[PDB]
Amino acid sequence: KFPRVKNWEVGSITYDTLSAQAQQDGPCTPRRCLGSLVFPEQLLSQARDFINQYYSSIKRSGSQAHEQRLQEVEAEVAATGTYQLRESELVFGAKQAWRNAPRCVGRIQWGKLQVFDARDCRSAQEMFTYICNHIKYATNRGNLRSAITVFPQRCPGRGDFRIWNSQLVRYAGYRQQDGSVRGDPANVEITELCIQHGWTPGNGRFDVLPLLLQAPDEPPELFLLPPELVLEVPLEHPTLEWFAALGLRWYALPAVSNMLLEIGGLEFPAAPFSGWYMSTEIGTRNLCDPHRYNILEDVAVCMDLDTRTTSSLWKDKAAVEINVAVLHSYQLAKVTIVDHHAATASFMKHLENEQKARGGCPADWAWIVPPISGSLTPVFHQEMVNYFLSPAFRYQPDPW
Amino acid sequence: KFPRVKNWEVGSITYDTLSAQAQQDGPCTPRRCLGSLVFPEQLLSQARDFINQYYSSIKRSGSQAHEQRLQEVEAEVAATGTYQLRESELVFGAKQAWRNAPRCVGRIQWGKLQVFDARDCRSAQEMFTYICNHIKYATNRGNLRSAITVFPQRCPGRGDFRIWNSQLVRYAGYRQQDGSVRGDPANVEITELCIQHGWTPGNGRFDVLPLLLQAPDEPPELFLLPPELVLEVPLEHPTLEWFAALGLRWYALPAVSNMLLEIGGLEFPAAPFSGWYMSTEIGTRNLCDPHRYNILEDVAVCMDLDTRTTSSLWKDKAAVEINVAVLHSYQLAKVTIVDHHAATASFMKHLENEQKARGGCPADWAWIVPPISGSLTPVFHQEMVNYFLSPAFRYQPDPW
Ligand code: HEM
Ligand code: HEM
Ligand SMILES: O=[N+]([O-])c1ccc2[nH]ncc2c1
Ligand SMILES: O=[N+]([O-])c1ccc2[nH]ncc2c1
Ligand SMILES: [Zn+2]
Repeated sequence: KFPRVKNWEVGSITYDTLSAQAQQDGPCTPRRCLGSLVFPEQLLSQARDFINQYYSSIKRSGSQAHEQRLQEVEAEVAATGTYQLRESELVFGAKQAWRNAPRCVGRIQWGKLQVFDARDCRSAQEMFTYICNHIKYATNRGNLRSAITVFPQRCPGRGDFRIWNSQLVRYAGYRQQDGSVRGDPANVEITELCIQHGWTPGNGRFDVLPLLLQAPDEPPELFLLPPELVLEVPLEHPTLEWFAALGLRWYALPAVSNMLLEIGGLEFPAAPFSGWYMSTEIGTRNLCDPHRYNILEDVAVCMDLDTRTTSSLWKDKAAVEINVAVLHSYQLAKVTIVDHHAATASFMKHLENEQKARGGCPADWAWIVPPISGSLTPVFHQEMVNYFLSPAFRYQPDPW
Repeated sequence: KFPRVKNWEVGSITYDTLSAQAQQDGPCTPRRCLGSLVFPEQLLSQARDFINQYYSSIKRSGSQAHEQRLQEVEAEVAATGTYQLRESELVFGAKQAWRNAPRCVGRIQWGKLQVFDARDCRSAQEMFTYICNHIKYATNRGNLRSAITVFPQRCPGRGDFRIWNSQLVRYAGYRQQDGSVRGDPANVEITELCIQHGWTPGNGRFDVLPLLLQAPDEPPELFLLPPELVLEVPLEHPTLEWFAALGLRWYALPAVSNMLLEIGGLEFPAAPFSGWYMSTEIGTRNLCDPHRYNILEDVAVCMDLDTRTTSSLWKDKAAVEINVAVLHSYQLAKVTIVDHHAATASFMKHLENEQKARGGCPADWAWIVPPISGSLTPVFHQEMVNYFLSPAFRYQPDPW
């Protein structure tokens, strides 16, 4: 009854006993697999399970304190339809959410997460202050530290706190008259929203977007991150001298801000989190995706490669050097970064740790395997089981 | 409801309506996805469906001929417990089996498959002759032609025709006394079986294995493939002059021979098929997999790369040149080969053709996306739906 999981490189076998405890249902059915696709009593049920997880984590399950807590949660929901998490439970829940994220390859670090409690936040201005403090702590002058800031939970009588931006730091995307885009094409919508809301735009390829912050039942407010808080890295190549002349750069801090944090049935629509970059996301996805900066052809031409035929593998060669540049540049500027080989190796260790700890680990193979050199990394040869566990980070509709 | 399928590079959307016709069930459930895992009345229902597919294909569904055929099959099953396919149906069925294979990126050529009827095969010796003929026809001195040879179907009260080898052409794998393996580690088991049956083993890294052919209720017979029949390609690099000295080589013809062909409830345990190679399978998987030839480090050392740290991307760089070597060598030897960029590009066209033809296309994302430079290809950005349609090629247990 338990899924057999095999590693085809070494031949080792394991059984996922944790999958049987999946709290929610995925998109797949026996008739067809949809794994490649990107996207009252129910509250109490999830609440009780979470409390059980918490007390089990501190080795006090079945204790008087455990039973008391279960009764309090039940009492609060009966009277208000919701409940208040204790500080220690929020911290525990935030870590479990990261731990449970199937698409995250950096989970070996799940236990080291700084949790900022912003549940007392009352306005967009205070939300901005909290965000700036998160960025400063997380950036730590280049020695990045994982962190999450949790804003007030969704509740019955009012709207939600929301960060409109997809990440705390993103580059603007300006649609040009000729039909092209200057900057990040992925950010055209949010850029136009900022402009619509009062922001006079810049005209560069790497303009840091302002934050569009939303307090309950109020229109979003624009806030500009002090440049001194946004650490960036100029891109250069160790041997290709002309690379530095391209004027490319990227930001140090990858901070997702559009996901919803779910803990024991409670929902936190605004809870930005951050870690550090795995080089392929910048070097391969952000810079080489055809619908992103799309610099592959230009770099190849500068490398004097034959772009006439696909068989010369000019695309592969250019992509590799761009990734080399990203890694070399971050190391030079002393900003935390991890290559795909080192990251996937650490994930294999994580799988081992979790097998012993909980008898399995929800993992999304398509997202775990890096965008380049897939089969050269250990995770490629590792079968995985994908399932939804709670606490969890979930996608949610854009506020507009 | 029909699954909504999106391409994230372009933004186009389609609905897979074909998946509702999935005759068999997969390993996934709403509880968990297992997409990354490698592995009388019922006969009539499958037979009728297939016959219906056949008459629909020639635009004569509902005809007297269609009805007479359905009745003919029913009568044959009532009298013998099984039935026989007409030659035209066999051809159609084999082509559909390829068309329906979710893990095959080369399906745009499905309609051009050349099907050879070997159902009159009486012995292992006749089987060998059929196999040699297939090899000569398919290899065609380098100008490869897709083809399949179908041997007698499985029937009650009689053993099965089986080809013990996984492919018609495989390199021996010799386990050395010191624990290492000389040759292809993937072929250790079959090599030892060939030795046990009377084969005099060689001692090279690229020794073409003999065929272990099984006739109904007979022990497997050993057969040596005439060397002039096995076209091979010596590997060299266009700029790295020392690459040729490594003495690497690979065969021209990729001919899978251990899969079972299922058509309308009938099973053909022996039905070897072949096409032509996509470069990454040789350059990345066969030569660079840790559990295969594992030549990555040796090549990186010869390239004078810093193998001390992972961040220099020495593995990625070596892997790219190995793939360049494969492509260059096959093109030089004038043997059909397709790079991963051209292959994935053609698959996107195949998906387009299929959407219009059948309203969908069963595809396994994890297998369609190449082992290197995934995101650099269009298929990476394409959501897919995986399901089992029949006719089909299925895995089957080893005869031993
Ligand atoms: C510490 C370093 C970390 C590394 C190297 C890492 C790396 C990654 C990578 C490679 C992905 C896929 C990114 C993409 O394709 O967009 C990812 C996804 C994800 N990560 Fe991690 N991560 C780290 C920290 C964190 C932290 C601190 C959290 C949460 C507290 C987290 C939560 C997630 C989630 C929820 C996803 C899925 C995002 C989605 O579905 O779009 N990660 N991470
Ligand atoms: C014409 C050129 C062809 C190309 C470039 C091609 C390419 C591929 C590739 C890259 C794979 C997956 C990787 C692997 O082999 O392990 C594959 C799998 C497969 N191909 Fe194709 N193929 C071709 C022709 C054919 C033909 C003629 C048939 C059958 C009539 C076929 C049947 C299959 C099947 C059933 C699989 C799944 C194999 C498995 O599960 O291990 N292919 N092919
Ligand atoms: O999702 N994330 O927060 C996240 C964290 C770290 C990362 N490195 N590279 C991509 C990436 C994404
Ligand atoms: O399935 N096949 O016969 C087949 C055909 C062509 C191929 N290229 N690379 C792998 C591969 C497999
Ligand atoms: Zn699935």
